[PDB]
Amino acid sequence: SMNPPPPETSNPNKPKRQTNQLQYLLRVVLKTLWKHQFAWPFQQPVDAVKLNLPDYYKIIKTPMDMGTIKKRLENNYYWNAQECIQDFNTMFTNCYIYNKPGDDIVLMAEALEKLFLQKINELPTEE
Repeated sequence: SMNPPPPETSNPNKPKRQTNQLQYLLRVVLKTLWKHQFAWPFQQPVDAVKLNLPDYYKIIKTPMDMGTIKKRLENNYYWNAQECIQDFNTMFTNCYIYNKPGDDIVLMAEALEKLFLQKINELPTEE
């Protein structure tokens, strides 16, 4: 396949532990971005086979998408909020390094990233 196996979304050997920031990342950040009208290209891994993108996974070193992030948050996969914020940043970076700067998809990514960054600016303190 041109497509890699999707990222792992659950960790069978980690304790269940919430934090205020992880709660915020699921209930405010992911929830807001997921329902946005421009979410759909980002709700699942890029299907390079179906879209016929033979170079996508040659260019992108670290696949990431909001479907994966959502499942990770729901499964308490992350030990800390910074891991989750990292995944969001990776997802945006992938879009911006692969897609042509004039492409609709980049516009969609920018709208979502603006919202993401606004919410991160209101991230609760880790206490």
